[PDB]
Amino acid sequence: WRKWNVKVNHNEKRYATASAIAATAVASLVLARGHRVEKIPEIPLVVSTDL
Amino acid sequence: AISKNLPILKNHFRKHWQERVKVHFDQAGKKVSRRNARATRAAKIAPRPLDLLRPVVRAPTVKYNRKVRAGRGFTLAEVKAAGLTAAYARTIGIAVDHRRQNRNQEIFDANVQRLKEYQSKIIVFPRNGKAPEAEQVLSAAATFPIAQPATDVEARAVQDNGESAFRTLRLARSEKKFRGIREKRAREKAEAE
Amino acid sequence: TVKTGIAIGLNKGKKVTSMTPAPKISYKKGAASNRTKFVRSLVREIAGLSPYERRLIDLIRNSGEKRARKVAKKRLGSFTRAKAKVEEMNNIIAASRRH
Amino acid sequence: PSRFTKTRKHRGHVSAGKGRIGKHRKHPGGRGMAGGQHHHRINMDKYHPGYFGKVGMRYFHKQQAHFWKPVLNLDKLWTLIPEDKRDQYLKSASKETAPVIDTLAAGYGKILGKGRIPNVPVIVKARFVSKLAEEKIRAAGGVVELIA
Amino acid sequence: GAYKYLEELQRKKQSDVLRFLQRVRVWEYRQKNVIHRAARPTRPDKARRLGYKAKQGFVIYRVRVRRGNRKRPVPKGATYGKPTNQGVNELKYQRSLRATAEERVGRRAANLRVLNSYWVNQDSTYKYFEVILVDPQHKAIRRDARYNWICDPVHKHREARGLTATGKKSRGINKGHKFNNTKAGRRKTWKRQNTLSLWRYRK
RNA sequence: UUGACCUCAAAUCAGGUAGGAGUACCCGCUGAACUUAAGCAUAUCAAUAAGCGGAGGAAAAGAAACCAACCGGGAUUGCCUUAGUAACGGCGAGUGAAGCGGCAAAAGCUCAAAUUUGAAAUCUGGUACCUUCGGUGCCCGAGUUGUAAUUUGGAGAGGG
RNA sequence: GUUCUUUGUAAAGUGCCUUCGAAGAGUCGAGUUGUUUGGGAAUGCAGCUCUAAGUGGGUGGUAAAUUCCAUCUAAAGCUAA
RNA sequence: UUGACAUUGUGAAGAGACAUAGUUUC
Ligand SMILES: [Mg+2]
Ligand SMILES: [Mg+2]
Ligand SMILES: [Mg+2]
Ligand SMILES: [Mg+2]
Ligand SMILES: [Mg+2]
Ligand SMILES: [Mg+2]
Ligand SMILES: [Mg+2]
Ligand SMILES: [Mg+2]
Ligand SMILES: [Mg+2]
Ligand SMILES: [Mg+2]
Ligand SMILES: [Mg+2]
Ligand SMILES: [Mg+2]
Ligand SMILES: [Mg+2]
Ligand SMILES: [Mg+2]
Ligand SMILES: [Mg+2]
Ligand SMILES: [Mg+2]
Ligand SMILES: [Mg+2]
Ligand SMILES: [Mg+2]
Ligand SMILES: [Mg+2]
Ligand SMILES: [Mg+2]
Ligand SMILES: [Mg+2]
Ligand SMILES: [Mg+2]
Ligand SMILES: [Mg+2]
Ligand SMILES: [Mg+2]
Ligand SMILES: [Mg+2]
Ligand SMILES: [Mg+2]
Ligand SMILES: [Mg+2]
Ligand SMILES: [Mg+2]
Ligand SMILES: [Mg+2]
Ligand SMILES: [Mg+2]
Ligand SMILES: [Mg+2]
Ligand SMILES: [Mg+2]
Ligand SMILES: [Mg+2]
Ligand SMILES: [Mg+2]
Ligand SMILES: [Mg+2]
Ligand SMILES: [Mg+2]
Ligand SMILES: [Mg+2]
Ligand SMILES: [Mg+2]
Ligand SMILES: [Mg+2]
Ligand SMILES: [Mg+2]
Ligand SMILES: [Mg+2]
Ligand SMILES: [Mg+2]
Ligand SMILES: [Mg+2]
Ligand SMILES: [Mg+2]
Ligand SMILES: [Mg+2]
Ligand SMILES: [Mg+2]
Ligand SMILES: [Mg+2]
Ligand SMILES: [Mg+2]
Ligand SMILES: [Mg+2]
Repeated sequence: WRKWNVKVNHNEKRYATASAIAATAVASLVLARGHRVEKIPEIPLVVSTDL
Repeated sequence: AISKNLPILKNHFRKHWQERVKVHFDQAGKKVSRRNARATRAAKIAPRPLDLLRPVVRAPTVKYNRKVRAGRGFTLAEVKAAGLTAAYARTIGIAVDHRRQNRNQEIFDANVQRLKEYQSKIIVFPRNGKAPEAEQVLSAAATFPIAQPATDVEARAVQDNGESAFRTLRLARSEKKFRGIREKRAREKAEAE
Repeated sequence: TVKTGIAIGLNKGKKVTSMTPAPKISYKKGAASNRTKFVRSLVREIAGLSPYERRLIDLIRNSGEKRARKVAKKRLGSFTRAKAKVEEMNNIIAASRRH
Repeated sequence: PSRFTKTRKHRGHVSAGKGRIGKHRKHPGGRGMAGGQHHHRINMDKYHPGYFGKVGMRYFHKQQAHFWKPVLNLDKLWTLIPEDKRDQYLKSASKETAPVIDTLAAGYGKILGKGRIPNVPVIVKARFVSKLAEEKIRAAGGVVELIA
Repeated sequence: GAYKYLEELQRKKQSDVLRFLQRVRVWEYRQKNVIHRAARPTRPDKARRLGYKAKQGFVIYRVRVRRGNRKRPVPKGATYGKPTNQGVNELKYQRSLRATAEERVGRRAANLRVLNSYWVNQDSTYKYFEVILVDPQHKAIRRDARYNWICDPVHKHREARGLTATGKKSRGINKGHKFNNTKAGRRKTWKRQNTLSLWRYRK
């Protein structure tokens, strides 16, 4: 009966996921964070819907 | 073990509590099964819904009479009135209830009318075992959403005959309180030979 | 009823156009019948009065309904049945020995 | 958690910051609220005046819900009306058409009057009013409608 | 029907007739053994409303249980405990005589199932009962759609688990406020209101 | 003398059933003290442990001698709440539930008491035969001190 | 899905008039004693004494007498999730 | 140990009440 799971505020979860999303633009970060994007078209990467 | 300016807490862990401790580790593993076992019913129970038609019903006590909430079953009265014997209407996925009683017209009719809309928006199949497959709406009470009944307009003319409301509340208050004492002052009033 | 319409008063409550429903018989579980009237009155005459019942009727003759109530109020459950019980007697009295 | 915790810091410190002179034994006071009236009485009286004894009447089988009665002040009142529709009424308000508000249906039991509503007629249905409440309603040119 | 008359008559228990009976009957019951089977029931009307039937496989046993309180069976009175519990003599058994009646017979005829039981007579040493039992092996029953419920294994020794009328009484199961303590059936409901509901996302 | 009937016995009578085990969970009985109270007797630990009886895949509860006091609700179980609240207690230490509301799941019913009385309409068993979890013919038995049909309070019955 | 026997001079459903309408006792209840309960002039349980009624009966969380009102129908029974 | 009540029923003389007819009580 340890406290295993955590209650996170439903609204932060968003502000978090949102913030998380905004950075998957931001060249520098994606780069900084692993990810060989050293030379992809433009950030964000948008491929065809045919994918 | 009294110290500092804290509240006085009353935590009841003096029995052998470590023994009866229900962690719901299986919260997930119950949803799933519940889902899994609802689906099998829909599947089994043919093109029928999962629920029965429940009636409106106004809720008890001071607190909750404001609003009107789904019911138990429909009362031999409503049932009859929308033109079916219960015994049958129990096989048409309606909920009946010999215990509820009808003392409210507005609420009566609502039900009996709500009873109409059902017989309408359904279909029964023949006996014959000839299954003309139709496809199931899952939830009767999804299709027939019990709603709150509006009781006025948004705007109207102001009607001030002048009488405080307050004081007619204050007064009604009195009237009840001395209802008894007044009544003895007539009994006693009549006692005068 | 018809309610005042206000939330305290000598007939509190929201006003509604009323309905009054057909009645239950489970609301007559007490009520007599002519069967049970016969069977009960008849079994009486066979089996008769019991120990207290005897001394109850005599109490009523030689000591009014006041001592008879109070007496039987200790014999039986309590006061109200004691009351209805002495009743039964003035009748068994009036019945036979009287009119 | 365990690594921001102090008991990590006291490691190698003999007495765990519990003291050498008077240690950390089992239950010095007694347990819980023991000696309320005796060795721990300074801390009761002050910090907890009133703790011992008894006042009032008993109520057998009280059930709140009985005494239900949210209170709403004139203070708000206009909040009970949905926003857009609200300006509509503030400008252009008099008899003939003044807005109706079901304080019961909002879920309040009583209206108290906590000062200052605009000079606008409003028709107010509630189960209970303050004498002032209902006064400063009249002041606007609304009236109060009593219900259940 | 004769029954309704029997019904009525047995409510005049201190009636001259009935108490003649009651003394001649009670003395007979005493000269037999304590557990002993009866030919026909002695209250056909009562037996029958408790669910009796005159077809094969319906048994009636008659049994004897002493009155009194339960003497705490401690040696010399000796309690070795606190003194709220020094209780030896004014102590009285949660189950009823009738309950201890049903048990001692249902033990006696394991194979039958106890349906129900009714009071017949007491004296100063004894209350006497007739217990009615059903052979749930016996064919006439199994095919009788009305009783064959009894033939299920979940009614094995219903009289010891307190599932007869009397046990259900004793056990305190009725709806409503006078029975909050016992109704869902005491300990189950205790243990309920004595468990710690800890959820995943602690409320 | 022959024939029953009641009650009671006996068979290595014909066919069956109970026991012991297990016991996490369940229905009961019985029943502590360590402990807390800074001592201790009530209280507390606890309607716990030990001991005893009885079931199941769940058990139990269950279609109201209910909750209420409303504009009333409507079998039972469980969860979220109610609430560490109303109440209990050397009113001390400690205790401590219910009605409502949301949800999960939902499902309803059976007798006794009734004259079939122009027909005991009911049933175990034995047996023969067959389409064998059973069916029919037939005999013995059961049963009127009442086996079926009918009715179960929401009703419902009989005449029209 | 099919296929065969039609269970029937059977069985059930509803509308008006009429007469009725049976409903569980050493129980309910009462006193006492012990127990237990949050239940407080007493929550359930049990033992002994007392022991009903049929416009009755139980409940309505402060004892009683009186008058009402409200609500259900005990003392037998089955049942899935 | 002692009293009340329950098991506990049937006669007879004597006491006790409607207050010197016999249902009731020792
Ligand atoms: Mg706890
Ligand atoms: Mg559902
Ligand atoms: Mg078909
Ligand atoms: Mg950490
Ligand atoms: Mg921590
Ligand atoms: Mg560190
Ligand atoms: Mg440090
Ligand atoms: Mg260190
Ligand atoms: Mg060291
Ligand atoms: Mg420190
Ligand atoms: Mg040290
Ligand atoms: Mg020191
Ligand atoms: Mg206190
Ligand atoms: Mg305010
Ligand atoms: Mg036999
Ligand atoms: Mg001990
Ligand atoms: Mg004690
Ligand atoms: Mg004896
Ligand atoms: Mg409790
Ligand atoms: Mg937390
Ligand atoms: Mg043999
Ligand atoms: Mg065993
Ligand atoms: Mg104990
Ligand atoms: Mg402890
Ligand atoms: Mg310990
Ligand atoms: Mg101590
Ligand atoms: Mg100590
Ligand atoms: Mg000590
Ligand atoms: Mg205790
Ligand atoms: Mg144990
Ligand atoms: Mg098994
Ligand atoms: Mg299951
Ligand atoms: Mg079951
Ligand atoms: Mg019912
Ligand atoms: Mg309910
Ligand atoms: Mg405290
Ligand atoms: Mg406790
Ligand atoms: Mg609910
Ligand atoms: Mg069913
Ligand atoms: Mg009944
Ligand atoms: Mg007591
Ligand atoms: Mg005990
Ligand atoms: Mg008590
Ligand atoms: Mg009273
Ligand atoms: Mg009602
Ligand atoms: Mg049955
Ligand atoms: Mg059951
Ligand atoms: Mg099963
Ligand atoms: Mg003596």
